[PDB]
Amino acid sequence: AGITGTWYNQLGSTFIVTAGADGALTGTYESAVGNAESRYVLTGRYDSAPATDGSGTALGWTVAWKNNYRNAHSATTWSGQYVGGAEARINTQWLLTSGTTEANAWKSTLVGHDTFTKV
Amino acid sequence: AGITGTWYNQLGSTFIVTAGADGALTGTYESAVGNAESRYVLTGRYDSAPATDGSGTALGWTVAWKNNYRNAHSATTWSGQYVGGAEARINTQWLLTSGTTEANAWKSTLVGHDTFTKVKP
Amino acid sequence: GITGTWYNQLGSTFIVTAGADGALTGTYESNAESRYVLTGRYDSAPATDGSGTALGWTVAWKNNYRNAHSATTWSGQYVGGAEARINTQWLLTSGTTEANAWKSTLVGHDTFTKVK
Amino acid sequence: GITGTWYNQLGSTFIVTAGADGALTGTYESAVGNASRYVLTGRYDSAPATDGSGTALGWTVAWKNNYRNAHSATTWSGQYVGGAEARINTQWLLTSGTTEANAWKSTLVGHDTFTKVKP
Repeated sequence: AGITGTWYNQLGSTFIVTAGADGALTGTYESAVGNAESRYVLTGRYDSAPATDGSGTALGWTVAWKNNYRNAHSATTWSGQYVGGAEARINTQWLLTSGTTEANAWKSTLVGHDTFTKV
Repeated sequence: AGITGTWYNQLGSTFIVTAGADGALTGTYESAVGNAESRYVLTGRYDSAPATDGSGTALGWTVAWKNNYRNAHSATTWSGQYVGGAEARINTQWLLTSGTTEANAWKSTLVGHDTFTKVKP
Repeated sequence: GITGTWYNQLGSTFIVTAGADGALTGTYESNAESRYVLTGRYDSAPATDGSGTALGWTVAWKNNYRNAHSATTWSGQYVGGAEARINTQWLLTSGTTEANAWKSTLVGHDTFTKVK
Repeated sequence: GITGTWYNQLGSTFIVTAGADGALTGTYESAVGNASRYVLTGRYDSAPATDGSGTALGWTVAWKNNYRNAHSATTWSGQYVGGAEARINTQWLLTSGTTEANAWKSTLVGHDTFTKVKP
């Protein structure tokens, strides 16, 4: 599958993921420094039988920004595709929703994009 | 009362979820739309210690659209918050990315919004 | 069917003229201090098979009184009939430094109706 | 500033004029999709902050001209960042006209970055 291992985004974040035989993604999302206070559980899913026509492999995962040290009362989901090869990539778009009151719900969700590489 | 239970979105999809003590979301999703049949595995995360100021509970989950029956070569993530009340609700926005070639990647991702209630609309 | 006054789910008012050349022009009120210019485009020759009419518009949140240094775009479709609607999703980008650009853009949805 | 000819990462051409009143006007030529030139209109912050922040802006293209009509429209929302290599960084939504039953799949999302040099 080529997904299991450590990936790095464009802004100094790191995630270590295991892609299970059944389609499970499990691992940890952290900062470049990697101190315990920056590490969070991740969990998601991927297509364990992708097409063989040159298409990427669809996948997604979630991090809720609570660990044993802090809690931002928020969660990010990344949705994207893995592309293999010597320059392997995971290309994603993300949604970051914070817990808000109803009056503030209109501004609860940020959107962006992350590109992950193995180096 | 809480996240654990059976939920339905505005189109009649069925979201059966368990919120574990450790922050884990597990369960199954059955889609009323798209290249989908029967139940699919979901996993996700939620804030197990939300704020006490009246804010909702942040969460998210993923379905890869492969099961024993079909494989759409795609995955949806829902990102949102649970809001408790007399009519409990989970308000989400979602991204649905298909596996594509590089030339087609620009059109790989749909976006929308789903609202879930424990009462079927 | 697009020209006129529209109201979203949260008390904003959208006053628009749909011109023959595909232009959308008008004002968005989120009174004078709360009124902002809007411009956009719409499909002036939509299908007649039950499909909606695609459209989009932008408001930059500056007027003669205030400036939030931000802009919202709404992308969606007009649906005519007895309960006509404009169903949209939106992106709100603020001007930021590069270090804060990752959190520059909010996303959401607005539904507009011809009655409050 | 914003006025000029820009190119996205896929080779589309964005010819824009930023007027004194906050107006954006011009033409867009897409290197992608069911698309020659199309009219665009939008708005920008004509008095940005003076603290190093970018200039917020957005614009719309309806994909109808004298030669094709895709029954769809794209909005780009983003900010202009000046400097040695000026750049406009955007996220976009592309909505097609659909029936109600197909409305759930009416909107595509992505991100475009524009420079004054072709990719």
